[PDB]
Amino acid sequence: TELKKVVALYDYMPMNANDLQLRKGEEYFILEESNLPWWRARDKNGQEGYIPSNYITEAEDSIEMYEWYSKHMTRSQAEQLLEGGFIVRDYTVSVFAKGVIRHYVVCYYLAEKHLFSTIPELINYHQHNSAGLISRLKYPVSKQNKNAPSTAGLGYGSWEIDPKDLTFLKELGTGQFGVVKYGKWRGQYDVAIKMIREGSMSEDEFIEEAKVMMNLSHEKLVQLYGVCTKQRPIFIITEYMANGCLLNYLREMRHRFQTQQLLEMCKDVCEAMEYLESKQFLHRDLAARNCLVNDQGVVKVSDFGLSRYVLDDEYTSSVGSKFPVRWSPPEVLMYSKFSSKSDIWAFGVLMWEIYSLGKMPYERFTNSETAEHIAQGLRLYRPHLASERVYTIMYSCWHEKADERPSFKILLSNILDVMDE
Amino acid sequence: TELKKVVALYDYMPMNANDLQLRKGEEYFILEESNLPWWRARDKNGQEGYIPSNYITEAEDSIEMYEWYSKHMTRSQAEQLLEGGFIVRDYTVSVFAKGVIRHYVVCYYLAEKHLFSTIPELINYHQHNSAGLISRLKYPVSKQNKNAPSTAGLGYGSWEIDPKDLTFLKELGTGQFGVVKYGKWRGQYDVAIKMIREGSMSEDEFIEEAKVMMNLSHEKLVQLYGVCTKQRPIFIITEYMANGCLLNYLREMRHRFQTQQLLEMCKDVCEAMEYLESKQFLHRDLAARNCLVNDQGVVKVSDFGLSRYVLDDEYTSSVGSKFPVRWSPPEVLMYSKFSSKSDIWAFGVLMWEIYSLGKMPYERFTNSETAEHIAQGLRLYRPHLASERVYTIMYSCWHEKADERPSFKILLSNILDVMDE
Ligand SMILES: [Au+]
Ligand SMILES: [Au+]
Ligand SMILES: [Au+]
Ligand SMILES: [Au+]
Repeated sequence: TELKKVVALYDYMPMNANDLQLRKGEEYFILEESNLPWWRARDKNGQEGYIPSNYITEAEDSIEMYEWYSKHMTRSQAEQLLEGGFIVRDYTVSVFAKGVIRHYVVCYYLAEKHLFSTIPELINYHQHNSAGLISRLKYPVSKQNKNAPSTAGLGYGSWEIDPKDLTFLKELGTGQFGVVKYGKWRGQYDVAIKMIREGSMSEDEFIEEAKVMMNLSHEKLVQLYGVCTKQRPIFIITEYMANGCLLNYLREMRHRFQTQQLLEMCKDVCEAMEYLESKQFLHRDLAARNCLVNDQGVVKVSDFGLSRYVLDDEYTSSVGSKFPVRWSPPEVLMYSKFSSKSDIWAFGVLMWEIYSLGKMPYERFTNSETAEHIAQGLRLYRPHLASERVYTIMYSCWHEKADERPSFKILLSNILDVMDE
Repeated sequence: TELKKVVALYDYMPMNANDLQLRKGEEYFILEESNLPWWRARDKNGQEGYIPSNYITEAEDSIEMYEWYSKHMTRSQAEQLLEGGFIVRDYTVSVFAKGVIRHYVVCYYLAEKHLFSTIPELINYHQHNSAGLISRLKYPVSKQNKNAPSTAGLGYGSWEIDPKDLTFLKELGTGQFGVVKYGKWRGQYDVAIKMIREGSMSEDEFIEEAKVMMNLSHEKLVQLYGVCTKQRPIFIITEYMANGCLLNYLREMRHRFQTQQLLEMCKDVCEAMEYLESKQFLHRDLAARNCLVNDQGVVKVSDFGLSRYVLDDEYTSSVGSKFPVRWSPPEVLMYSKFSSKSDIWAFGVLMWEIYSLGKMPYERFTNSETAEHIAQGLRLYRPHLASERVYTIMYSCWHEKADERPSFKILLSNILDVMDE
């Protein structure tokens, strides 16, 4: 069929009339191959004759041809011969530097790569050369709504909020302590203002401890901006969450999210609970009703610690008619022993709330019924939207022994893990 | 001591008179650090005030700052947002391509490298960018005396050599068969011309088998160019070796080489013996006296097979007074059984010759004495210039059992191995 092509490695002047002249670099076609050291070839012009089979290589870009390459010339010999002057040998690329020689083994690639000290250096490189990537880095992707974080206070050193700077724009809700209205502070920044009905809380004890809660800053943690004592009944001012509480969101705003966003809702809360855990600050009543959702769908936890200052015994007492029994572990129901682990238990139930899109935990049971059955070993079943792995996480929160339950550090790790899928 | 420097990740307008204005990208100096969410900072202008500690990063080029970076935005979310448009996330570089997204894990380096299909591609790349190498490839190293290989014949299809084309330039030596003169063929190419005294060889048998030896081409193999029958006594024409035989070179040309070049002398011969082995062609009398050295110090083997056609019984007979007893294994001395293994044995002795700079093997002993002692188990001691590893190689050639001796393939491998050091 087709003729085998070769390249002349060396010049060859014909020694007689049988010979064909070879010119280095030029290409020739074999008419007759053989174990013999002479082959019958054809010039690129059509001229024919015999050429030394050792003076030629095979068809595509072989190696003996180019400048550098030096077969089996030892490392020592290559060093004697050898800024940036190089050669390749049996592979290995040897280079002269300042005087010294650097050797790089070729396995086609060296072995190592560009060793950048920082990510920005890496990015700067591939913005100039694709060097192995699918395309040169050309355009960094945007974030239409960047949004700055929350400041621990509305300016430095201001717990007191002057209601002259508060414009009551819209009523939004009606929390357990009073009417939650929405407004701008100094007619610029959005702020949620929560009325506290008199008698609801022991103001003196609460407000003094709000000073601490002020200095609790975290991106997934509904920022407490301040309070006002002059205007009574009082008013705690907090970060504005445009989509209201998570429970109502899970139930009445289902068109606003996909089931693949649920795990992220858990992650958001978990990041927040890790923070409160690190500050050894117990939330005391973690539940979907106490998480809020902002304009961008981010879930943040609110009303953390707030139950310590509720005067209504029916909320505080573990035997009370409105106590969060359905979110409470056995140790809280039996001996009112709150701890990080009680928050973790609550989180498990909160995870369940999220994945059942806001269904009431143990909805068939009474609070005392739930208490008894939990204590026996009744655990919330897997919601349909929760995968085996996700359920394993929320279930771990419900271990009857407190110290055997994960930490929010651990849970956060586990959640980011399945998010990968 | 020195003030801690930071960069503003976001703008911050002062909300009151305690606050210091932050401008994204600009740098600020901390006067007071703290677990509190507000830090006391200093403008690059000297202005002071409090800034949100969450609005700033630490001193050197952190990460949240640049365009791309997106913290913990899952692979799926990054895909929805995302030719060559990119972002970096927790690391991983995600890139848009044509539409599809390619993900590269950053461990700072990706994981892989430029994957070239050929060495010439590799070299072409680093000639433009040093990309991790000590310097960009700039200048390929030279080879002053390149020199073309040997052609199996002086032109295609010419065993017969017309002595009218031969210019007898200089006498050189005086081989066992006759005077070796040096000359140019057609007053151009250098050629060695070896006179064959009449009666020395059985010409008819030899010359006919020289036709085969003609088509034995190898770079470390003294090329047999041709013969002439018309002029008698005859004349075999061969490749010209300017430095004569290796034995005399090892003894009288010691100023011309270093001991580090010895292993290369062995390698050269071994490459040649591998070739003759592959062509199942026995050398029959391998020894330093039968190797030649060219102008560039390269050692090549000559007179291969030639002993089959020597008429003098005292050379051929294993009991003869001039038989190569000192280079012969037991099986050759006892039963005249030549094979590849007999050549390997000879090579071992040749290695010894080289590393004792041409000393006579068993010089104290007579040929019959050597024969007896070899047969008992006397082996040549390690010469001082031979390392333990080199000696191990030449020693392997001397195993009393033939089939237990290495092949020239194996030996070649072993020699290139210690050459590395
Ligand atoms: Au107020
Ligand atoms: Au149930
Ligand atoms: Au002649
Ligand atoms: Au000895």
